[PDB]
Amino acid sequence: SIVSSVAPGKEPGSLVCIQAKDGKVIGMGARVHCGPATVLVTAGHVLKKGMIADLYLAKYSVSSKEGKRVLMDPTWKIEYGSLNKEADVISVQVPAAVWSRLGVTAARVRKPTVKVPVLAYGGEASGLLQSSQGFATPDGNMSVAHSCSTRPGWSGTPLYAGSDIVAIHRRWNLATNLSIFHANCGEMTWADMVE
Repeated sequence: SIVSSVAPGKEPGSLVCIQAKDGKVIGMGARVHCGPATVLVTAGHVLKKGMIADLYLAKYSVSSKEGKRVLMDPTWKIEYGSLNKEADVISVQVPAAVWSRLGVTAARVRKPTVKVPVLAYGGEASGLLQSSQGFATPDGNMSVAHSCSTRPGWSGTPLYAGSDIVAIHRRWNLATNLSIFHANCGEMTWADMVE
């Protein structure tokens, strides 16, 4: 798996880091289209960490040249998901202002196929990301086996095939076939001002 460093702001527009309060990246996620709006998607065990410590959505802003973060409000409503170890995926209806403050654009979900080439992203900070190359194959139920190298911290990160997301990385590699769950589907802004 070719692991490369990614330049600040050069990751996919849909990618977010999920961080503890000291900045530690403890998972990843993405903004995806779901019917007439969009949702955050990530691994269910990443958001379960929110009972251990506060979680922050984080993304690097090119226009500001800095990191941005928003606390994950625990009242955001789920769209779908399952904490079953074979699914371990959760989607959250995140307000528009959150996504706007972070500058996150939405990706489309696509079915994976046998040996589809994929990229996974993670890293230790929002402007210090890496990519790993690999292949992905569906298992015919809910998962996808893949060969992208990942670290702890990369749970919830999408497997991108081209522009689209075909899976959500789970753990040591297995990912969730997201198409299965997606079937159901002047100077300062006020969002920046309120935090």
